[PDB]
Amino acid sequence: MNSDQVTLVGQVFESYVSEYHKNDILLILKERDEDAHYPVVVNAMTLFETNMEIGEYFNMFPSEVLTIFDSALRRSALTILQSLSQPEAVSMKQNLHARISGLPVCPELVREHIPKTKDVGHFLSVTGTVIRTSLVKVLEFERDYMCNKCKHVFVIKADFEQYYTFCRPSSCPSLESCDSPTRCRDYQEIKIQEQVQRLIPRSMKVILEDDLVDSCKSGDDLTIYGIVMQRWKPFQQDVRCEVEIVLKANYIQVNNDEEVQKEFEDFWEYYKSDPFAGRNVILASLCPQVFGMYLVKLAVAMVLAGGIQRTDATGTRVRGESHLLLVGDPGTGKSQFLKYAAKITPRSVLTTGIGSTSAGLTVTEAGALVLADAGLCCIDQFNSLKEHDRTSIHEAMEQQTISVAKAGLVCKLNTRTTILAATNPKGQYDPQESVSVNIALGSPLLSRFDLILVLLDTKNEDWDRIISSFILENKGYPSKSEKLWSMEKMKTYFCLIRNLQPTLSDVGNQVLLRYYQMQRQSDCRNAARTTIRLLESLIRLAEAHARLMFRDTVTLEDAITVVSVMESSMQGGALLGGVNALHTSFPENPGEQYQRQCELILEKLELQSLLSEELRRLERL
Amino acid sequence: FIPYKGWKLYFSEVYSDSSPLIEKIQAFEKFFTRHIDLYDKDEIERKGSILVDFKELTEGGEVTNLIPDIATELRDAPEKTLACMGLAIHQVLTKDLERHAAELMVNVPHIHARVYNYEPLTQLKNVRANYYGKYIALRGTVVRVSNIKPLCTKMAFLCAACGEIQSFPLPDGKYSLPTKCPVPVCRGRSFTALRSSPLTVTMDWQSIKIQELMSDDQREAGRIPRTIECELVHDLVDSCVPGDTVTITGIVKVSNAEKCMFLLYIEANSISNSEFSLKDLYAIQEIQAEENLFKLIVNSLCPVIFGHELVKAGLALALFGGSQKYADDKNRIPIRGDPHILVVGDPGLGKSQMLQAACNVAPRGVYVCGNTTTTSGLTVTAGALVLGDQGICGIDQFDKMGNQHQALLEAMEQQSISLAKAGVVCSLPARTSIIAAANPVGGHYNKAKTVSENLKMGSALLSRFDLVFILLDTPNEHHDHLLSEHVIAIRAKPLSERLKVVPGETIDPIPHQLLRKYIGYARQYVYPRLSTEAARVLQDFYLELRKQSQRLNSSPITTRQLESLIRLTEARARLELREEATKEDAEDIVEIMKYSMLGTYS
Ligand SMILES: Nc1ncnc2c1ncn2[C@@H]1O[C@H](COP(=O)(O)OP(=O)(O)O)[C@@H](O)[C@H]1O
Ligand SMILES: Nc1ncnc2c1ncn2[C@@H]1O[C@H](COP(=O)(O)OP(=O)(O)O)[C@@H](O)[C@H]1O
Ligand SMILES: [Mg+2]
Ligand SMILES: [Mg+2]
Repeated sequence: MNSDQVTLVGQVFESYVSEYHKNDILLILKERDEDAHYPVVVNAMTLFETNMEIGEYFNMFPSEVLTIFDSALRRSALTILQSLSQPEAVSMKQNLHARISGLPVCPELVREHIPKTKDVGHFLSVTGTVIRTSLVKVLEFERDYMCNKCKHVFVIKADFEQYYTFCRPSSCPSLESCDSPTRCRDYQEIKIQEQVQRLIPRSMKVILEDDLVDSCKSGDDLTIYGIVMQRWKPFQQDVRCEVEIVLKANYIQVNNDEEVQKEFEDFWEYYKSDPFAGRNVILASLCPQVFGMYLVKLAVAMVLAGGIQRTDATGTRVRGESHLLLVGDPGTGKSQFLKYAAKITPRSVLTTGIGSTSAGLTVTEAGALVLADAGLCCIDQFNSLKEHDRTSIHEAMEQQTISVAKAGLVCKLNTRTTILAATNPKGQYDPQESVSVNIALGSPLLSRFDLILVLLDTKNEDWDRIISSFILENKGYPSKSEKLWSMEKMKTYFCLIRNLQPTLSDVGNQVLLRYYQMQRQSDCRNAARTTIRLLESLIRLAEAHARLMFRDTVTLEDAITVVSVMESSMQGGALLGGVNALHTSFPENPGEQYQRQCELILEKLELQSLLSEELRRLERL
Repeated sequence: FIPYKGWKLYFSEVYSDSSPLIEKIQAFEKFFTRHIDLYDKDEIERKGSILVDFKELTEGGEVTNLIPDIATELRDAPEKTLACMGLAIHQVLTKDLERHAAELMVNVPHIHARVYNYEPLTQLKNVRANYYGKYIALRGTVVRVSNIKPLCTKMAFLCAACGEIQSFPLPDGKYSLPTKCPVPVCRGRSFTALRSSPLTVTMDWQSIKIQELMSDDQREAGRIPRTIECELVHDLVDSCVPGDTVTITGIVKVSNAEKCMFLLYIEANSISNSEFSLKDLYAIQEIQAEENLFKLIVNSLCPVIFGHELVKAGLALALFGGSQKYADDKNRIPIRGDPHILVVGDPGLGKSQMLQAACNVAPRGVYVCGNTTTTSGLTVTAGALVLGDQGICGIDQFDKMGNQHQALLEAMEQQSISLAKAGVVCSLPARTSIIAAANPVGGHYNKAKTVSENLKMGSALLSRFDLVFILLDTPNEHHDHLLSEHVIAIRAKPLSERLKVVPGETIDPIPHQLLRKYIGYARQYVYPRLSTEAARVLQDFYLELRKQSQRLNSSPITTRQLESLIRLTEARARLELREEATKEDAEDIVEIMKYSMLGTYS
């Protein structure tokens, strides 16, 4: 390169670092130790837009720029030390480094796939996970060997391209014709596997150096801004030489459009007079290959909504998710719902159940529950799930954490997953002889499931004809209106409402408390659904219903909806009556039904002081 | 002064106007010059590839007019004839770019030559010694795709004394030394490596294994077909997935150091992706031309067995199959389009050869017993179901299984199978048409009991199957006489009589070899669909079936039967090579259905 170019580049970086990076260098100067290591973080877009010439000089030879910036940082530190007013609690350090970040979003610099052979000497950005990890080891850099046959000492260095080997020199750079270890560094070796979510992918062997050692973990998402170079091997006569692709790291990250919003507020601002029309439209687009079955489709959305985790200070943490289980005669559509819900959720694992061994349901290696962190694992054929395995999940289903010390290793892992289940009612189902009798599951397990919906096929002469016409005429989506919704829109909708944190209110909790106190003993209090875990779920479902309607303040409507749904969930013994889930259709007008439901609920449980306020609010809208 | 600027990159020889290749150069350059206005400039500029079709060369153009020795020259000389394509392409592109620039410099890179559509298919089992360095063509599948690793071909060397470094064309990745250097003058040597200069060039690499199909020569020996390796050079790779049907043309070379002991491998030159002869078509039209096609195909599956018309009709219906529904493409959730038939009856009725013949007449089949296989055998551990993809995987001795019953409900219904190691994704398709035959629990089935206790089957696995035929053995008089006469002679209107053969006529069966080629044509050129007239009959049947059997005791009737009736009505539209649904078409699937349903429970 030209002599003036590097000088101008160094001037640019030193000016930028002196203008925008005084606090960090001041902090770095005021530290103990003399010569260990100290990095500096510098953004790229700002200095790229400050001068147009630096970018062209940078993104063609990404080797000299780092050294020039290191020299600029050194001279800046020297200048600051010279112009210092408190030279007592300060120390001068000879080891500085550079770390650039904030690369543009150009398609050819944010490539997700590993380059084949075309990117050598190009600055790239890759993302992926971690598989293997080596040990901390120390290299030798430079020797300063004894001077032979001459006087001036030699400062020969090592070469990276030859696996850190040393070549014996014989031609001295001496002016005349006469021609004849307290240094340490750091090292590591890591393997990166490309993610499958955004895609079998191959592996990238990344090499770390200096401070980057002991800064990565197995099983985390990484983003490295490194250079791509080639590593050779010693040559053998009359064979095929071997090469490899590596990635020298220069920076690391531990990371783990207004149009979509504007569309969402347009949608939930148009539906202002009628708030339940939006909810009806949301529920209709779920699994639109099935006719009817309002309650189950609402329950699936409520379960998939989620909740918030609330951990106490010292040791304890409570559950913040929900679980669902369905029972019914074969041929009702249980598998369709699981298949459809296995796709909307970003991360989901589909398993057979009885065909899955103990290596998946628990830890062995990662199984199924641990592998589905922050996701949803679907469970099928729960009738005979290998009773040992069927009972060895009580710990991880309620405490969200496994605690195993098999073979004297003492390993602890985290698992937070919503479980969906569907099993056949072995034996001819009866209206009486509650689920604990027909399916014969233990009471401790038949308490952690929030909603248990029962499906029964009975004698009717209308639903059969409607479903026969639906199947035969091939009338996909009988509502020919072009509202629908695409699957990507639903995925974005359910991936965006997970960020809101609703807060409880006073017109709310009183209703749930009175309902729980009333239900704790009416005349039979069932046998297993009247424990303390009932109220712990009545809040998690009422809160989840509030995150599907774009708000963060629970009101009377959410409480009424959740109470009605959960009361309908409890088959047989109840306080209003049981309604079959399958024989339910979308109401033509939801406002009148909501008003009737509120008037029916708020009379026998004495909260009449709220009914007047609610009717006044409903009238004035 | 040389018109061809890229001479150094191409052939490495001193330029002299005496080689015979010059005439070929002008012939090929003229051929490319006339036919130039059909190729996208950007694709050739980026990825060097000219997909020259051999038919155009064979068409008798100036390529053959100027020189008639083109096929012989191509076969005998692998590289001399091949690189003339690259020479002509480079020259024509560079002159076109020069003309365009002058009207309103040029550093175009290397362009490879691609010659495909090679007509004489020299299949395997014939390449041992003679086919050395001779251009041939192959055909097979891919099973052993491997990883990538770069290699170097023109890495540079250091120079002695003065400068003037050089870029020796190292051959096929074998390290060598420049015992002489051209340079201006003086001695050579300069034996030092300089593997950092941009003179060094690298390219990708791959390795593929090919297993050759069934083809012909159905020898009883269990010798696996021979396999030959493949090597992809440049701009290729990631063009294949485990399991395909590919045609590969390339030079045949000999490897080393698997010591004068070597093997055989092929360097690829062109890859394609994805056939019936004219005589096969003529035969299938004559087969379609028959006046009674259903009788001829139902009474030719197995002529040894006498009687049992309906079971053979059901097997014939199962062999063809139905249609696959991809409704609501954004989410689909596809539904399977093949039936499943179980045969249960007393021993000695012959329910073990109607299945052997059905397995024989199939594009892809497999026969497995019910005692030598476990859960790890039927499912993936490559299980039997995977090997029977797009075919039939008939299983014998079904009743005796007692532990693998709950292992195939997911596989047959989900239309897919996942990994059996803790269920950690890695799913593979498995399309099967499982056919099973079994005997009652107590040997002979008595006539005064309940049906449920005589099968030892739950309500889950008994409802998946579309048809469960029940056969009885009763001591008649006429039937036994006729059967005895037939079984000794071998050693020397409802839809039940129109198919029976009245003695005194010839019903000469079609050979199974010809019938095998018929199913393959049927299953990939006709997609039947239901008509408005036929759906009414099925709906009416379902309506009186449900309302009648919802009170009586029988297997519960779900919505699965409505889909099964549609599937079977679609099935009786690919046997006759039609795309409709006539009223008789739906009426013929009612009488057959009344042989495991109501017509039998009594
Ligand atoms: N409302 C409906 N509309 C269309 N098809 C339906 C409906 N209900 C059930 N089905 C059919 O029933 C099948 C569902 O079977 P399912 O009951 O999930 O099996 P399992 O009992 O083993 O879970 C689907 O293939 C679907 O075609
Ligand atoms: N209709 C028939 N015509 C000629 N042979 C028959 C007939 N039915 C049965 N057989 C004889 O019975 C044998 C088949 O026995 P099979 O009933 O399949 O045993 P399994 O009941 O154990 O399956 C064959 O060898 C065949 O010769
Ligand atoms: Mg199922
Ligand atoms: Mg048999």
